[PDB]
Amino acid sequence: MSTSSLRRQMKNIVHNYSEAEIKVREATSNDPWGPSSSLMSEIADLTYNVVAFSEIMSMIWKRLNDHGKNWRHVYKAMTLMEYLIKTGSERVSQQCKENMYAVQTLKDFQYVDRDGKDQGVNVREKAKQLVALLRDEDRLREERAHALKTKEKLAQTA
Ligand SMILES: O=P(O)(O)O[C@@H]1[C@H](O)[C@H](O)[C@@H](OP(=O)(O)O)[C@H](OP(=O)(O)O)[C@H]1O
Repeated sequence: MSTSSLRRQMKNIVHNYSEAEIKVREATSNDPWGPSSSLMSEIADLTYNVVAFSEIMSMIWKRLNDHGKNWRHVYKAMTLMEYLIKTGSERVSQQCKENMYAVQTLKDFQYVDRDGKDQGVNVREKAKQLVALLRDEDRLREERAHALKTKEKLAQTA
């Protein structure tokens, strides 16, 4: 709750995380609500700074390496990546393409919670899609155009 938020912030303070690291953490939290579209736009804007780009990619990597009951860290890190890939600096997709082998290993992520529900299949499902996104240059270009087309329409109508 505000209690998960509180602990998250204390962690931020202890580690002296940057603004970009704080944002990525929030977007990829264990909370059962999705990364907010506007927070995600702020992270996209930060991918054009070399320090913030390094921080963002490093924190995504960390989150992607989580396990078990923290599966939402991994799933949301994939969601964030897909968004950055389509809408941030093109450098994000270049780096993700070069590290495809690591997303590929998530095809075998497993987690069954205490009620016996398979939550890990969510990670496998998303990992397959992200790998299909990265392997296709033409689709990558078409998605980046469509994101700009969206931004352009939201700006002639504002
Ligand atoms: O309660 P525990 O067992 O200590 O486990 C933590 C808990 O799930 C938090 O909700 C989570 O932070 P978020 O809410 O930010 O997802 C945190 O992730 P973190 O270690 O990667 O920050 C965990 O370590």
